[PDB]
Amino acid sequence: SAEVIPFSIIEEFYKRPGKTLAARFFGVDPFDFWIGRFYVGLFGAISIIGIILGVAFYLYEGVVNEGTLNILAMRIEPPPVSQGLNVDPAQPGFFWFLTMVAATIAFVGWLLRQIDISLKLDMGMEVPIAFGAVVSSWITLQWLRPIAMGAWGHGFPLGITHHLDWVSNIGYQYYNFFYNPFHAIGITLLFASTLFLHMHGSAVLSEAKRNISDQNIHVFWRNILGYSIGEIGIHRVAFWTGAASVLFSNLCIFLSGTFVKDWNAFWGFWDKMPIWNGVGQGALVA
Amino acid sequence: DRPFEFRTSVVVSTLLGLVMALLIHFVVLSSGAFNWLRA
Amino acid sequence: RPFEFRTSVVVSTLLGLVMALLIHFVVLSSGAFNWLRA
Amino acid sequence: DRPFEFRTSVVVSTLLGLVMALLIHFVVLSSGAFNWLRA
Amino acid sequence: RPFEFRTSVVVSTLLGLVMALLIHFVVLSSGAFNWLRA
Amino acid sequence: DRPFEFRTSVVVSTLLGLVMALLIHFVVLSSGAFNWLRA
Amino acid sequence: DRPFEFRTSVVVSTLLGLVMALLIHFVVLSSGAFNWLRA
Amino acid sequence: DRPFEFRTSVVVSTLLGLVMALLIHFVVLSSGAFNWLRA
Amino acid sequence: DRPFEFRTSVVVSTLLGLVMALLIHFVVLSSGAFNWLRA
Amino acid sequence: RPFEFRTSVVVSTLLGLVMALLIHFVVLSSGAFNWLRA
Amino acid sequence: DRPFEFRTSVVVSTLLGLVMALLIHFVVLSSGAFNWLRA
Amino acid sequence: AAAPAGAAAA
Amino acid sequence: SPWPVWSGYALCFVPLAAVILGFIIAARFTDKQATSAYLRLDPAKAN
Amino acid sequence: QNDLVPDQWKPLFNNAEWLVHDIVVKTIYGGLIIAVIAHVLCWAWTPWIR
Amino acid sequence: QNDLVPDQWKPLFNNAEWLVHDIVVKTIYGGLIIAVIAHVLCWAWTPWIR
Amino acid sequence: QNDLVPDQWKPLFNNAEWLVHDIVVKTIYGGLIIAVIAHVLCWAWTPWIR
Amino acid sequence: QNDLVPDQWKPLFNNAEWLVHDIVVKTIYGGLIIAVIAHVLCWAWTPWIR
Amino acid sequence: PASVGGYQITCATCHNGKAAGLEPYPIEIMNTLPNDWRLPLELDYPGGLVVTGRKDVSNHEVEQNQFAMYHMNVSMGQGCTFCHNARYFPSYEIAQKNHSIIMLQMT
Amino acid sequence: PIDLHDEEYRDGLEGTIAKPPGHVGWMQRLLGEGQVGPIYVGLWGVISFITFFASAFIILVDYGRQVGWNPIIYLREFWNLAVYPPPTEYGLSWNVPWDKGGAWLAATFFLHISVLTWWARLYTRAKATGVGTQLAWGFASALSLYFVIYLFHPLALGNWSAAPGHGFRAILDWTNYVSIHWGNFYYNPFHMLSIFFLLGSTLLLAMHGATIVATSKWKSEMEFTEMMAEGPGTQRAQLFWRWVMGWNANSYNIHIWAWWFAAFTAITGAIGLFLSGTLVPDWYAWGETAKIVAPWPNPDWAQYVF
Amino acid sequence: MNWIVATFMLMFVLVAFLPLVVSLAYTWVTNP
Ligand code: BCL
Ligand code: BCL
Ligand code: BCL
Ligand code: BCL
Ligand code: BCL
Ligand SMILES: CC[C@H]1c2cc3[nH]c4c(c3C)C(=O)[C@H](C(=O)OC)c4c3nc(cc4[nH]c(cc(n2)[C@@H]1C)c(C(C)=O)c4C)[C@@H](C)[C@@H]3CCC(=O)OC/C=C(\C)CCC[C@H](C)CCC[C@H](C)CCCC(C)C
Ligand SMILES: CCCCCC/C=C/CCCCCCCCCC(=O)O[C@H](COC(=O)CCCCCCCCCCCCCCC)COP(=O)(O)OC[C@@H](O)CO
Ligand SMILES: CCCCCC/C=C\CCCCCCCCCC(=O)O[C@H](COC(=O)CCCCCCCCCCCCCCC)COP(=O)(O)OC[C@@H](O)CO
Ligand code: HEC
Ligand SMILES: CCCCCCCCO[C@@H]1[C@@H](O)[C@H](O)[C@@H](CO)O[C@H]1O
Ligand SMILES: CCCCCCCCO[C@@H]1[C@@H](O)[C@H](O)[C@@H](CO)O[C@H]1O
Ligand SMILES: [Ca+2]
Ligand SMILES: [Mn+2]
Repeated sequence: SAEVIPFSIIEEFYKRPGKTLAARFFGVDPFDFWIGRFYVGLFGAISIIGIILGVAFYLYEGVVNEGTLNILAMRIEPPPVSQGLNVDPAQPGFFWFLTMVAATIAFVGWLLRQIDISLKLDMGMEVPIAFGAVVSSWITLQWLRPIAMGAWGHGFPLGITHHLDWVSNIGYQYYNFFYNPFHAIGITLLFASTLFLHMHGSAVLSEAKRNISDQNIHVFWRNILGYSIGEIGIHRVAFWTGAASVLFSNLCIFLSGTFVKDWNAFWGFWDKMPIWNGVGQGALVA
Repeated sequence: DRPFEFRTSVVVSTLLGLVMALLIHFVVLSSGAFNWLRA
Repeated sequence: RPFEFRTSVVVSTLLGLVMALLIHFVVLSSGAFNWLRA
Repeated sequence: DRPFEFRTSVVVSTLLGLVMALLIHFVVLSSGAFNWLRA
Repeated sequence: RPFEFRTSVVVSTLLGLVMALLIHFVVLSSGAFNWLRA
Repeated sequence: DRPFEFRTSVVVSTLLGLVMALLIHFVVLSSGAFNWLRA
Repeated sequence: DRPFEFRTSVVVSTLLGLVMALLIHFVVLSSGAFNWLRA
Repeated sequence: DRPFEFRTSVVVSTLLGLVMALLIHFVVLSSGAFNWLRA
Repeated sequence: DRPFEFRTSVVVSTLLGLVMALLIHFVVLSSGAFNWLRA
Repeated sequence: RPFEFRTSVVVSTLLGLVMALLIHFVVLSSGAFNWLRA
Repeated sequence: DRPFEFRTSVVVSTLLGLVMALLIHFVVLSSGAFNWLRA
Repeated sequence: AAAPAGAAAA
Repeated sequence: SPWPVWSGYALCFVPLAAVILGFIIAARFTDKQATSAYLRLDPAKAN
Repeated sequence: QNDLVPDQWKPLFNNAEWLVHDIVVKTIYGGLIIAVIAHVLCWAWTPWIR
Repeated sequence: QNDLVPDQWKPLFNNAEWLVHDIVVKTIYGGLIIAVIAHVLCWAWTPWIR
Repeated sequence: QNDLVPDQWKPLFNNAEWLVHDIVVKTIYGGLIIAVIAHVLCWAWTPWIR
Repeated sequence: QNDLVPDQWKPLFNNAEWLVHDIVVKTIYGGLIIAVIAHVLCWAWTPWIR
Repeated sequence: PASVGGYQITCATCHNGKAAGLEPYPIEIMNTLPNDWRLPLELDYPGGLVVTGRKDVSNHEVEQNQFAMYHMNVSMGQGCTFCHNARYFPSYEIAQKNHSIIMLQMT
Repeated sequence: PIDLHDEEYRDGLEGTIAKPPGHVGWMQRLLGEGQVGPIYVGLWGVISFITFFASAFIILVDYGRQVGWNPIIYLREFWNLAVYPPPTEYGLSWNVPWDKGGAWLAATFFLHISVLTWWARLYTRAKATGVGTQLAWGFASALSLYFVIYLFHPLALGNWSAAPGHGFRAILDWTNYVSIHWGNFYYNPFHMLSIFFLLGSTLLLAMHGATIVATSKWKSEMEFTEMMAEGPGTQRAQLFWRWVMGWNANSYNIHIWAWWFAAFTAITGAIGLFLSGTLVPDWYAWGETAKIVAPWPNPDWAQYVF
Repeated sequence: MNWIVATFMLMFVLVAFLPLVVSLAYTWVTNP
């Protein structure tokens, strides 16, 4: 049945050549091999090029062109909104654009490399989906919303404590950001994800090294809540909630500057619906 | 066999009728066309 | 034996295409030539 | 047995050379010291 | 047989289509031709 | 056997040297003490 | 049986020395006490 | 069997001493009580 | 057997003593009642 | 056995305690009696 | 078997007494009716 | 003897 | 003076160093446990 | 094992742990002496209690 | 396999890797010559150390 | 296994680690000499304790 | 295998590792020579200690 | 300052084409506020609606501040950042805050 | 010696209700399990129920009083109704009118009792079956922040109005006001630590769920039997994350990462919130003195104006 | 606001929802 295997045999059993995306498009993968523990393929080279160039451009824009060695006092900022969607090598915001493009290339390469490694091991495509959700979050924050608004100066600056200034000013320009419905849905899903993670961790740890059967945890979760979900159901719920949390919060930030200007004036319709308008008295009107 | 059950149709019809009655009463009360419950 | 003609063809073609696109974009963005100018 | 393979060495050196060439060309272009590609 | 003619046909066709779309988008959204608005 | 392999030493030394070279070039260029890359 | 291995001692001591050297250089540079890299 | 290992004692004492030394040096440096590293 | 183990007693007492020492130092030194480390 | 004595005891005791606390809170907030007044 | 357990009643009564003592002390001493711990 | 959870059950 | 206040080290920098060092050490030990020899089903027969 | 250790500390130390312990205690003694000297010098420079 | 690799480099190289290595080193020498010429031309244009 | 190690330190080293240890201690001695020289020169330049 | 290595360093090196080691150390020496020359030139241009 | 335009107050201001029946605080501008709130004009400005760092103040005063601040940003057609840098509300680095102090004193 | 059938099908106070279990089809199709009930109703479970419903009754009846006992206005205004703690003129006093803070006091006391009794329920029901007590201590870590928000921070500040109102919109208003009052909360370092751990928890939950579903063809989700011998699914998951990141974990210690990442969030948040008003009355100024604020001398404000 | 570019970008934001919906549909279909 089971015996002691030293994990060298399990790694050497599953290594196969040529089952990736580039191997299916070109007929061969140019970089199909392993360096150390990592699998290098195509999209494993594009990603590393982007990573190196992005780090170099970020540090050059920070240390030079600003003259500060304090890492927590840099402002790697885009061009002003008066420049439109133009890029000029001779104007401020050029090293922000270079860094942004390199980071985009790195993230998309990471996603495609995950798809490759899923294909090699005959797995499903859940991890690329879950990572593509947050990659699309980055894309809408830095590409779609600036293009729709009309300038590259609508993206956020890449400073460590200074990108939190952009968040604050954008959230108070469209006051009140708490009253955004998609914002509320995203916050609800974040809190639920943390609660579910704590619950699953506790549940699996509480039964680990014990002379008990595998049905004790079902009785535990049915005595307390009346309902026990199952073993694949909890992991499915984890996956779905994690992805949806950011999928819903893309919409709030996109619609903040394009279709809406005020999240307090959004709710002005509620008291004007014919079912309950004109039923109160003074200070209880509307 | 049957597409729908009698129980489901009864539940749906009763719920819809109650909701519509309440909605129409609320709209007519707040419209102000009739005297009805005036101070 | 670790070097095959097809893989090198793929790599060189990809690199050349990406370099050409990059140089075109940078030269267009510089504004030094009266090319596609309003 | 040799420590490193020849293919790995070629790949790493080519990557480093390309990255350094791109970095230096982009720094020198925007430094403003040379009268190159000026509007 | 290292190279399959079908693979080269597919790859070149897709590359040509992508390049046509990219060049159309780049030319149309410029100071000249101004999205044909004139 | 032996504490470290040869290839790990080579990798660590080369990476550290390259990172330090880049860092020192950036710091010296940002300091402004030399008339190096000025318009 | 010895408590610690030679590899762990080497790694810990080397990393500690490098980190301390970098930190002390950064602090002494940012203090402004010495002339050093003034413009 | 002894309550504690020698390795644990060494790790705990060394880590605590290093943290405390760094904290005390940085607390004394920024107080301004001593003429140390002053411009 | 004994209600508690020697190791548990040592751990609890040592952590309590260290935390209490740090807390009392912070409370006493930040009140401004004593002339310590002042410029 | 339909009715259990333990359930009746627990429910009655808890209901009485909750009622006593609520009535004390309401009477204190009313301000009608002097009680803990300044 | 046993309709009532001594241990459960002990736990419940002790906790109720402690909670009541804390609440009554808070309510009485935060009202200002008694001259207790006045600056 | 050696188990995935760090235990060594006979 | 160019130096942060003592609260800057107490509340900001020491916790950051602790977080980074703890992440590194926890990763080291979890990867050490994961890749050891223990009971596994034989990949040849199982697949 | 348990050969060079004294008879009193046999149930607590090994052959290698004893040597490492000797190294550690010597380090601590030297550091303590240096710390005492440094504190005396800094008090002579600027007394911090006034 | 390695029958035209020199005896000194037998443990490290192969028959095809030797030819590829020759091509690479010739590429590097040509690139270095071109780079030296380019640097001399750029310095003659505008010196960057003043 | 451990032939070059002196008899006192046999329970702690094997002869493939004694050599690396010797290299490390020589490096540390050279670094300490250079550090002392650097500190003396820097103090002669500007004293950091006033 | 372990026959071109000197007798002292046999427990640590192979033939291939010995050859690569020689290449690496010669590279380091050449780079150090270049670095010394560069530092002397930069000091002659503009001293960085005043 | 002259940068604002040098506009004047005339009869059409405060009236907008009506003799009587003028309605400050109409029901349209009370969307998220209680429909009896009014501007706290019995305080002193600057200093009447300052809350940051004060230990003699709590969430009741912060709510009273926020009602007035939403009125101000609804009556301008702008967001909170017409007059503030939202990373520090005490900051006076926008000129509209000084203009608003003068206009609070005037009203 | 634990009889699971007796634990799930017993009568009396120390027993279960809803004894004939139900069944929901769409839960069976999506989540893989559809049985509902029975649920344990022993002691420590009636007390939570009764005290929670006492507090809820108080809150809803006060909503009705505020509206004027008008059901239509009640329905219209339900999501912006609240009961607020006594204002700042009162300190921590309890002699407050019912429509000015007494209702909040009563309801909050009952809520405290209910959450404590729920912790006791979790603990005792974990011990009654054969499992350990890890959910109870996670709930304790969660309750630390709850008691800081509702009991201890107002106590240290000196007024009850430092606590949130009971309403759908009132929690958002409390968050906004508490951030505004004490400088800027973005420059609170323990708020940074809390956000680190919260986003890490969401990332880790998504990663674990996705990688277990992706390898579920070989029954990798049976994590109880995978901690005795690991089969093809767990081997594939380990290999995937090793070839991606260079390191991986077990089917055992990944849930340790989960527990501790979810636990640290509430502890760091509680420490930060408690320090917020009592030691550092202004976080932006503190961050300026601590050298973590960027200069920003010439902002481009045309972005922030319509 | 152009209202044509904005709606294309909104369409992209909505299309980003698709793999999760497909995952739910696949789970539903494959578990009869
Ligand atoms: C980018 C790196 C390239 C590479 C580029 C080159 C180049 C270029 C050369 C070689 C040379 C060699 N390479 Mg090779 N080589 C690579 C990968 C390999 C691999 C492998 C498995 O990966 C192996 C086994 C080798 C093996 C070899 C040897 C066969 C050969 C002899 C080295 C030598 O001359 O010793 C001596 C070793 C030294 C390091 C001496 C060099 C001195 C240093 C570098 C000083 C810096 C130069 C400076 C400007 C001079 C002034 C400094 C002072 C004033 C003196 N190469 C990778 C792919 N290789 C050499 C050759 O083929 O000779 C005909 C050669 O010129
Ligand atoms: C931490 C960095 C290095 C390392 C750095 C050094 C350096 C440098 C030296 C040694 C030396 C030794 N190291 Mg070592 N050593 C390391 C790792 C190890 C490991 C291991 C398996 O990890 C072991 C078993 C050893 C063991 C040894 C011994 C073989 C050898 C002599 C012990 C000694 O100094 O006695 C006596 C023990 C003491 C602690 C002396 C006391 C001095 C201390 C430092 C106090 C400082 C205050 C002041 C300067 C002097 C005051 C005197 C006191 C009052 C006594 N090292 C790591 C990798 N090691 C020494 C050596 O080889 O010389 C013969 C030596 O110089
Ligand atoms: C005098 C000015 C302040 C004051 C400031 C302080 C400060 C500051 C401290 C105390 C501490 C104490 N104070 Mg007091 N204290 C004051 C007034 C009081 C009053 C009172 C009614 O007025 C009381 C009852 C106390 C009571 C106390 C005790 C709780 C405690 C001393 C006993 C103890 O457990 O430490 C005895 C200590 C031990 C038993 C631990 C042994 C220490 C070991 C040896 C570690 C030494 C460190 C060493 C450098 C490490 C080197 C190791 C290397 C390997 C060589 N203080 C006034 C207001 N107080 C101390 C404390 O530790 O709280 C728990 C503390 O730090
Ligand atoms: C005052 C400011 C001065 C200046 C004064 C200095 C001084 C002083 C020095 C330099 C040095 C350098 N400067 Mg300068 N420098 C200036 C301006 C420049 C500019 C520019 C465009 O302005 C550039 C391009 C450079 C470039 C250089 C490099 C030639 C050199 C650093 C090499 C290095 O990074 O080694 C680090 C790299 C490594 C450690 C690894 C790379 C080596 C190996 C051979 C890589 C190939 C192996 C391959 C990857 C395979 C590995 C095998 C396994 C697979 C891993 N300088 C100006 C005008 N410069 C330094 C030097 O002389 O070095 C020789 C030096 O001392
Ligand atoms: C203008 C808004 C301010 C802001 C002001 C505040 C304030 C004020 C606080 C936070 C706090 C937090 N902020 Mg903030 N925050 C800002 C912007 C952000 C941003 C962002 C992208 O901009 C993020 C990611 C966050 C993130 C966070 C969280 C990390 C943290 C709360 C998490 C938590 O554990 O709650 C989960 C909640 C709990 C664990 C407690 C309540 C739950 C208990 C267990 C309830 C159970 C019993 C209950 C009654 C059951 C009955 C129900 C029945 C089932 C029916 N903030 C800006 C700066 N933020 C809080 C914190 O702790 O940090 C210091 C906090 O107090
Ligand atoms: C969808 C729900 C959540 C989630 C899940 C998610 N994230 C994931 C995954 C999944 C399923 C992975 O499989 C993946 C992973 O672990 O692969 C190793 C990953 C990952 N998510 C990561 C981070 C991350 N995820 C985050 C959030 C979330 N991820 C969610 C809330 C966050 C934030 C801010 O909330 C960050 C920081 C990485 C650990 C990893 C992706 C690794 C990667 O993309 O590598 C490429 C690049 C580098 C390793 C270096 C980049 C260097 C830059 C080019 C230079 C700097 C430029 C940059 C723009 C500056 C930014 C500075 C900031 C201060 C603004
Ligand atoms: C305010 C911020 C504070 C930050 C503090 C961070 C804390 C860091 C400490 C991390 C824990 C180090 C553990 C050292 C000891 C573990 C030994 C070990 O290897 O433990 C193994 C499992 O550990 C394992 O998963 C490895 C350890 C557990 C997995 C990781 C647990 C941490 C999860 C997150 C918590 C913080 C980490 C990230 C912080 C940002 C089990 O093996 P055994 O069968 O018992 O082995 C028996 C023998 O072979 C000798 O042990
Ligand atoms: C946000 C900041 C920027 C992002 C930084 C990203 C970089 C690093 C993050 C952490 C990377 C390490 C992750 C785990 C460590 C690897 C584990 C390991 O040890 O793997 C090694 C693989 O690394 C190898 O080759 C080497 C693999 C390559 C390492 C170097 C990659 C550098 C990437 C560029 C970094 C930016 C440079 C910018 C310049 C300014 C080899 O190990 P072995 O001895 O063969 O193992 C023994 C056996 O069990 C398996 O063989
Ligand atoms: C804002 C400060 C105002 C300025 C500027 C002017 N008027 Fe006005 N006026 C203002 C108010 C709030 C009112 C009362 C509104 C109401 O419903 O009663 C008035 C009233 C008048 C009236 C009397 C109207 C009536 O009794 O029916 C007159 C005749 C009048 N105001 C004239 C007037 C003129 C000529 C102005 C320009 C010089 C002018 N007002 C400016 C507020 C303000
Ligand atoms: C992949 C998307 C690349 C960026 C798309 C934007 C095309 C840039 O084209 C821009 C126009 O969009 C813009 O209207 C004017 C000035 O604003 O200048 C042009 O260059
Ligand atoms: C268990 C909770 C601790 C109890 C702390 C009691 C704090 C009492 O603090 C009270 C104030 O709350 C009160 O407003 C004034 C009235 O003059 O007098 C003080 O003593
Ligand atoms: Ca209103
Ligand atoms: Mn799991």
